[PDB]
Amino acid sequence: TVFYTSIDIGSRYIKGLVLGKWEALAFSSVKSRGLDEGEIKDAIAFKESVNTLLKELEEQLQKSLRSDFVISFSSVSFEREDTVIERDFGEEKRSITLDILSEMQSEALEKLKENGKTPLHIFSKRYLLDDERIVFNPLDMKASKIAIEYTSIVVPLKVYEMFYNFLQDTVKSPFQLKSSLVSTAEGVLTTPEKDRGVVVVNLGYNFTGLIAYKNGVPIKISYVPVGMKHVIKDVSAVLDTSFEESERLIITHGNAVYNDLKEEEIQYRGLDGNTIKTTTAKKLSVIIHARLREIMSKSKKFFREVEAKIPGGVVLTGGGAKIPRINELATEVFKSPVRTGCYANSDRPSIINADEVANDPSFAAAFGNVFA
Amino acid sequence: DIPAIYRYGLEGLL
Ligand SMILES: Nc1ncnc2c1ncn2[C@@H]1O[C@H](COP(=O)(O)OP(=O)(O)OP(=O)(O)O)[C@@H](O)[C@H]1O
Repeated sequence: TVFYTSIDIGSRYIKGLVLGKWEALAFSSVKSRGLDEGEIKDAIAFKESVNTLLKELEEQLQKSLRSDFVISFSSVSFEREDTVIERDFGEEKRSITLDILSEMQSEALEKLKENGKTPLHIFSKRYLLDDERIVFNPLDMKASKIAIEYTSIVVPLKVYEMFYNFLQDTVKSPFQLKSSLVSTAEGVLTTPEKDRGVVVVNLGYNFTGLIAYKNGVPIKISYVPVGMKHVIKDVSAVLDTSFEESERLIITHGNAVYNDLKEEEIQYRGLDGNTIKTTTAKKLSVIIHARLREIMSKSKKFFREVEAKIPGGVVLTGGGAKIPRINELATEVFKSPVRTGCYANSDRPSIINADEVANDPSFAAAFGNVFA
Repeated sequence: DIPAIYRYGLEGLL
């Protein structure tokens, strides 16, 4: 029996998941505090938020957290970096062993720790034997020379150290850090999607994350500096209300498509928290639609830069992917197939007791942290 | 920042 605690640190919500080997033993989402635009700006609040999630997970389990932690976070600074490692055995041929591959990968990882960056994910991209033979798997093959191309997802050391130091002071356990955007993709994509080509659009809070896979590995990673925070801001601005009332309206009555909406008055509070004001579901959706249209139009540039290096279409993830009919809007903007990403619609076996979270695009990274 | 609704000229629906 083996247990995993997976935490996904977002700017608006911190998601937690305990899995046992498959079943879900515990899961929760708590308000994220102290993170402002991917930077920890209040370590005291941040630690409180994390502790609140840990306490809720323990409360559900009725047992102290004894597992390996895998913890993911979002940053605009993740980027793709490649390197090649070679072995030259001389005038004799040698078997390519696990020890040799382990050694070469360890060496790649050490090589990617440079220019102020550090790798969080590494993938073997190409294998070349004896300077001419391309193979899919080098193991047990004999060769005089081997060259392996690796592609990785790296992050600035300063960003890494920020999260690592605070977490090791709060999570009382060994842990590994990952990219939430990479884990999201790993949590939702099918193998054929990752092979033939597919783009994940993660509709997160501060920004919209963008990652493309082809041939089983990430080929491009970027972002648009517009996210659900700006959708909430627009509503607060237009309806003249608080951030939290705006968020309530969007979650409760929002739609990505407004043209066919029935007349429907909806009430909300002013900044004073008492004055009752009224708008319509249609007007609310127009405000949302416009900002969502902006997000997708801007993401199209990425889509086109990838469209040079898309069978699998677009997979939307993150909190924004839950806005009713957003897939319709996306299909119209991207001019390609679009689907909602969640663990359940990946190509993997159902998980006991995961009904509520396996179908939630918000928990994609939490699952992906584990099933990588 | 100007809300997208204005920048997309959909404010007539408000
Ligand atoms: N059921 C829902 N319907 C519509 N919108 C939602 C829903 N749930 C969340 N959202 C929106 O998504 C946002 C949070 O989504 P998400 O979980 O991706 O944020 P996060 O993971 O904290 O962000 P990030 O990954 O960028 O750090 C909220 O601000 C809210 O506006």
